[PDB]
Amino acid sequence: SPAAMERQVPYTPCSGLYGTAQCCATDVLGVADLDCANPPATLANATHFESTCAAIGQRARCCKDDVTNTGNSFLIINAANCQTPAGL
Repeated sequence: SPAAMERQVPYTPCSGLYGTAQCCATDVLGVADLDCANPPATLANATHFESTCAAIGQRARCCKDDVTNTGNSFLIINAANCQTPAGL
């Protein structure tokens, strides 16, 4: 039972470098860039957004360019630009 219904553990995935968590959908053969789209929701923890991405077969990543842009949603970026969070 959620006896911790009154306690909420804070969990922030990536900050400063990318500051934006999301799922990067890799390509098939023409790999080079991954379609990463910002997932609007309250990431309860790591296993939460880690699975939210793996749902379709993706993974939790962190990229840039989605900080200085209020409209940070869908972007076209390099796979290297999105580095997996440490400890994930």
